Amino acid sequence: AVKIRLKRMGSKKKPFYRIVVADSRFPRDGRSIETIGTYNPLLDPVEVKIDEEATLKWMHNGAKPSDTVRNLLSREGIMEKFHNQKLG
Amino acid sequence: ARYTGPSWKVSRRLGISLSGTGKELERRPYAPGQHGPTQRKKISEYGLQQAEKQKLRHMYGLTERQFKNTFNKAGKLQGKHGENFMILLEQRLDNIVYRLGLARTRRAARQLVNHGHITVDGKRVDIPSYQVSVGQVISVREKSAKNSAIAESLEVSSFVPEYVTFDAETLTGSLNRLPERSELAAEINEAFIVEFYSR
Amino acid sequence: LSNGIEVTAYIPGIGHNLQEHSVVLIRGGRVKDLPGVRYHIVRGALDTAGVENRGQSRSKYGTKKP
RNA sequence: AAAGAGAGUUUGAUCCUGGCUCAGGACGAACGCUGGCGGCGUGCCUAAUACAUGCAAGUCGAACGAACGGAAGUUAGUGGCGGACGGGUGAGUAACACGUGGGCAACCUGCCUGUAAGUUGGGGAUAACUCCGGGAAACCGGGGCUAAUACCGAAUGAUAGAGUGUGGCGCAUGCCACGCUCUUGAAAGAUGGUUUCGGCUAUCGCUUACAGAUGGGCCCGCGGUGCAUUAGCUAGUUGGUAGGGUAAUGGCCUACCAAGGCAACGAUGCAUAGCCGACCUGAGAGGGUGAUCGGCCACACUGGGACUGAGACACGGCCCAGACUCCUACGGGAGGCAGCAGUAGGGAAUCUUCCGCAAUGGACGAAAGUCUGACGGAGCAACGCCGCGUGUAUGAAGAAGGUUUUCGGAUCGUAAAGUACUGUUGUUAGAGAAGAACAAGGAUAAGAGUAACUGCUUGUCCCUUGACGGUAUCUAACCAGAAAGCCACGGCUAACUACGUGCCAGCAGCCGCGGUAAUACGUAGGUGGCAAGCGUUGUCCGGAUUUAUUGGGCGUAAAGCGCGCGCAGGCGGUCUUUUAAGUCUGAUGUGAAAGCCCCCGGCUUAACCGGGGAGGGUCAUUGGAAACUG
Ligand SMILES: [Mg+2]
Ligand SMILES: [Mg+2]
Ligand SMILES: [Mg+2]
Ligand SMILES: [Mg+2]
Ligand SMILES: [Mg+2]
Ligand SMILES: [Mg+2]
Ligand SMILES: [Mg+2]
Ligand SMILES: [Mg+2]
Ligand SMILES: [Mg+2]
Ligand SMILES: [Mg+2]
Ligand SMILES: [Mg+2]
Ligand SMILES: [Mg+2]
Ligand SMILES: [Mg+2]
Ligand SMILES: [Mg+2]
Ligand SMILES: [Mg+2]
Ligand SMILES: [Mg+2]
Ligand SMILES: [Mg+2]
Ligand SMILES: [Mg+2]
Ligand SMILES: [Mg+2]
Ligand SMILES: [Mg+2]
Ligand SMILES: [Mg+2]
Ligand SMILES: [Mg+2]
Ligand SMILES: [Mg+2]
Ligand SMILES: [Mg+2]
Ligand SMILES: [Mg+2]
Ligand SMILES: [Mg+2]
Ligand SMILES: [Mg+2]
Ligand SMILES: [Mg+2]
Ligand SMILES: [Mg+2]
Ligand SMILES: [Mg+2]
Ligand SMILES: [Mg+2]
Ligand SMILES: [Mg+2]
Ligand SMILES: [Mg+2]
Ligand SMILES: [Mg+2]
Ligand SMILES: [Mg+2]
Ligand SMILES: [Mg+2]
Ligand SMILES: [Mg+2]
Ligand SMILES: [Mg+2]
Ligand SMILES: [Mg+2]
Ligand SMILES: [Mg+2]
Ligand SMILES: [Mg+2]
Ligand SMILES: [Mg+2]
Ligand SMILES: [Mg+2]
Ligand SMILES: [Mg+2]
Ligand SMILES: [Mg+2]
Ligand SMILES: [Mg+2]
Ligand SMILES: [Mg+2]
Ligand SMILES: [Mg+2]
Ligand SMILES: [Mg+2]
Ligand SMILES: [Mg+2]
Ligand SMILES: [Mg+2]
Ligand SMILES: [Mg+2]
Ligand SMILES: [Mg+2]
Ligand SMILES: [Mg+2]
Ligand SMILES: [Mg+2]
Ligand SMILES: [Mg+2]
Ligand SMILES: [Mg+2]
Ligand SMILES: [Mg+2]
Ligand SMILES: [Mg+2]
Ligand SMILES: [Mg+2]
Ligand SMILES: [Mg+2]
Ligand SMILES: [Mg+2]
Ligand SMILES: [Mg+2]
Ligand SMILES: [Mg+2]
Ligand SMILES: [Mg+2]
Ligand SMILES: [Mg+2]
Ligand SMILES: [Mg+2]
Ligand SMILES: [Mg+2]
Ligand SMILES: [Mg+2]
Ligand SMILES: [Mg+2]
Ligand SMILES: [Mg+2]
Ligand SMILES: [Mg+2]
Ligand SMILES: [Mg+2]
Ligand SMILES: [Mg+2]
Ligand SMILES: [Mg+2]
Ligand SMILES: [Mg+2]
Ligand SMILES: [Mg+2]
Ligand SMILES: [Mg+2]
Ligand SMILES: [Mg+2]
Ligand SMILES: [Mg+2]
Ligand SMILES: [Mg+2]
Ligand SMILES: [Mg+2]
Ligand SMILES: [Mg+2]
Ligand SMILES: [Mg+2]
Ligand SMILES: [Mg+2]
Ligand SMILES: [Mg+2]
Ligand SMILES: [Mg+2]
Ligand SMILES: [Mg+2]
Ligand SMILES: [Mg+2]
Ligand SMILES: [Mg+2]
Repeated sequence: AVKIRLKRMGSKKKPFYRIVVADSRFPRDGRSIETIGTYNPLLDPVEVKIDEEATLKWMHNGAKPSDTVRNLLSREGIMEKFHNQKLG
Repeated sequence: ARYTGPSWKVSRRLGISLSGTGKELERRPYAPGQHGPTQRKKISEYGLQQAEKQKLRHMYGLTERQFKNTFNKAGKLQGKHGENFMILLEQRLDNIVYRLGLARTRRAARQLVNHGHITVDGKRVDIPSYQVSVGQVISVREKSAKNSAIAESLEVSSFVPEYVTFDAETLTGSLNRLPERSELAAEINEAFIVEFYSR
Repeated sequence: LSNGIEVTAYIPGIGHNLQEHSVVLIRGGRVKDLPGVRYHIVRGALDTAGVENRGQSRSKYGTKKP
């Protein structure tokens, strides 16, 4: 089951996450299908950059955001679009 | 102060009077050691190239390994490799404080920067090798402020270079623009420095 | 040697303490004067001890700071 | 744009040829002397040797029969999913294993997403439990009783099979769409709202079918190693006919038939080796390597086999055989660190039997939640890279004391000592971060679906969680006080004087120094290179144009076969027309991420870490040009 999740990279006690699409089976920092965006939690206003087009393409093919990703996509505001394109 | 030895013989051995004049001349102007006064000898090509390196290294007072690193990234720019080397070294926080007149010698300036006595853009900086850009303001941030050593060195400051601006009421130094090779040292052969590292 | 090869080494320095049935460390280096000697015995690494009353170039010959 | 350094050594002296040696850079390094700190990384290269002791794979009571509780509320076994992922190693392997590019009209795919049909009716058991029996123990038999989303029939339902009709087609074998006849193939309930109880209904499920996504299977072109003092190799081998088997084509297997197939463009054999992105060096072309990080492969004490499953011939699963260790009451039993730590052994050589699921990602669950030696952190080691501390300024024709002196002086040395100043580091005491998003739970609002709810999807508020750790980081004060070694000084190669020894002790990379005035041995004074280091050894590239495509040669220095006839191969006079294999050029797809390089930004700077870009192919499809080779 392919799902979108964070990927930890950076230095010791300085994490930086890169939103990727990959299977659950593959390692956390291993194979991935493609990359969507990044996520910096250290910045006090957390800044995130997303494709907003590859995500919606993937979520109509059987992709599920994880716990932290869903908060990111909701705050950015594309799960509304996933709502509207589903029923419309 | 990475090199804590006597800063008097190095001028005599090199033959150039570091920090203005007086270290070499007036006193014994010949080389230190037992065989200083007599027993002169010729210099080979290796000696002439090597002696040029020693002038820059001991003038700005920094270690060999940094000298090699800052030389490599100096040559990554566009222009003449030798001239870009002194321009890049001139950017160091030690030299700017020395140029402003807050310290008498580079050793005094390096300690002044080291013991958190200065600030750039209102943030304390303790790295002597910090590379100052153009337009940044450098101050003291009170604390020491009216310090006898800093105030004494302000009076004995001779002149101030045209690429640095400083007024002795707020002590707000700044780099007017990137300096020029002609107005730096003028007693070193940068062509010999670059040839030394290409062998 | 530990791998079962019989070689000829050389003891540097002034005076030693080597005897038959003694364990020593050898390292590379050929001596020109000797016909068949091709290795040097390092001093101060094992049963072989440092040279006595060495004031300078002490890292070689394995003599500690006096 | 980029763009290349030489020196010593054959001779009485010279010019060439020619080898040897040196100056540079890099290690997962080791050893010797020495040793303050912080940040970021790295740490069994040998025995794929043998392994004490702990922990690394479980979960679900919302699928089915118990103990505390006056019968409210929480905890074994059957059953489902997961154990095929995550983690380790480099033995084997010279081949579709890998890299790159294609084909599958010759294939499969649990969980995930969408859509369409339904989820109707029965039956017989068996664990657990309860007795009996056997054995030291592992554990094995017999009798009786019970349930389920466990198991087995039944009704209904195939684009599954057979026989056809039509069309539209493609690459030969053949494909796509629709229609007709006949025959087979399915299922499960659980938790709640409403009503009434009939019944309906929300959520999670269950069966069949089709799509997408994901992960795999098979085939093919090209590419990357030594030996010819290794010339033949092969017999299911090569092709065909019929059948078997597989998810799928195929000698994959079998019966018959024929004798073929490969090789000097290097078969076969021996030796060595996981492959790549990449790493080191180099002006470049190349040469050497494949540790750490990422992708693929093979292996799991040594051989062989299969079961269960969507997926295995399965690291912490099973059966047999072998070697080894252990327990036996002698009948028999139990094991596998190349998982995280750790032990012995080998070695010149490599770390803690630590703290947590707080963050990320996994398995189970509807959810809290449980599991996670993955992963976050901490510990040891100057192993490497980066940063800066061992004090600053002024101060004598110049303190004493070393060391030398043609004895007047010179040098250590502005360094002492003196005066003035600072606290990076230290010691003490006070303040104290980010990493946190959550999930769940509570109110709402809007939607799809409803006879109506419950419930589902999205939005906003309330509440909640830190191993690191009182860590990083500030400000308050006192202290120049606790913090400098290593190698060389004849030339190459920067840096020279005394004393001791007397071809002895000894030095050495090469030339070569030492035989009672040694700038070369040993010690001092002084100097020169670096600095928390510095030297030696081992390995690789360079210099080496010393395998010369870039970039050498064969009269006398090494080097033209003793000469001819000639198969294969290499090369080929002049012009015209055509073609488009070589050649040049445009477009599309791809050459992952990380790394080198370019441009910006964050850590007080750097190392380091982010964002964007570039480069990298004798690559595939397709369109052009016609001078040159064909
Ligand atoms: Mg925050
Ligand atoms: Mg010596
Ligand atoms: Mg001679
Ligand atoms: Mg030569
Ligand atoms: Mg070089
Ligand atoms: Mg070197
Ligand atoms: Mg120490
Ligand atoms: Mg030690
Ligand atoms: Mg190993
Ligand atoms: Mg083995
Ligand atoms: Mg055990
Ligand atoms: Mg545990
Ligand atoms: Mg129950
Ligand atoms: Mg359930
Ligand atoms: Mg239970
Ligand atoms: Mg694996
Ligand atoms: Mg192998
Ligand atoms: Mg490997
Ligand atoms: Mg491929
Ligand atoms: Mg029954
Ligand atoms: Mg029974
Ligand atoms: Mg029974
Ligand atoms: Mg039917
Ligand atoms: Mg039926
Ligand atoms: Mg299903
Ligand atoms: Mg795989
Ligand atoms: Mg096949
Ligand atoms: Mg091949
Ligand atoms: Mg057939
Ligand atoms: Mg065959
Ligand atoms: Mg072969
Ligand atoms: Mg070259
Ligand atoms: Mg290359
Ligand atoms: Mg290893
Ligand atoms: Mg073993
Ligand atoms: Mg099966
Ligand atoms: Mg097996
Ligand atoms: Mg297993
Ligand atoms: Mg396997
Ligand atoms: Mg495994
Ligand atoms: Mg195991
Ligand atoms: Mg056994
Ligand atoms: Mg281990
Ligand atoms: Mg050991
Ligand atoms: Mg040992
Ligand atoms: Mg966790
Ligand atoms: Mg989690
Ligand atoms: Mg679930
Ligand atoms: Mg456990
Ligand atoms: Mg633990
Ligand atoms: Mg870890
Ligand atoms: Mg360290
Ligand atoms: Mg060491
Ligand atoms: Mg004296
Ligand atoms: Mg005196
Ligand atoms: Mg402090
Ligand atoms: Mg405190
Ligand atoms: Mg405090
Ligand atoms: Mg969370
Ligand atoms: Mg919630
Ligand atoms: Mg609501
Ligand atoms: Mg509502
Ligand atoms: Mg909601
Ligand atoms: Mg405190
Ligand atoms: Mg402060
Ligand atoms: Mg003080
Ligand atoms: Mg010299
Ligand atoms: Mg003498
Ligand atoms: Mg010498
Ligand atoms: Mg000597
Ligand atoms: Mg000395
Ligand atoms: Mg010195
Ligand atoms: Mg350093
Ligand atoms: Mg070293
Ligand atoms: Mg070496
Ligand atoms: Mg070459
Ligand atoms: Mg030649
Ligand atoms: Mg010729
Ligand atoms: Mg001759
Ligand atoms: Mg000849
Ligand atoms: Mg002839
Ligand atoms: Mg011919
Ligand atoms: Mg022609
Ligand atoms: Mg021809
Ligand atoms: Mg790439
Ligand atoms: Mg910056
Ligand atoms: Mg980076
Ligand atoms: Mg990048
Ligand atoms: Mg033509
Ligand atoms: Mg044409």
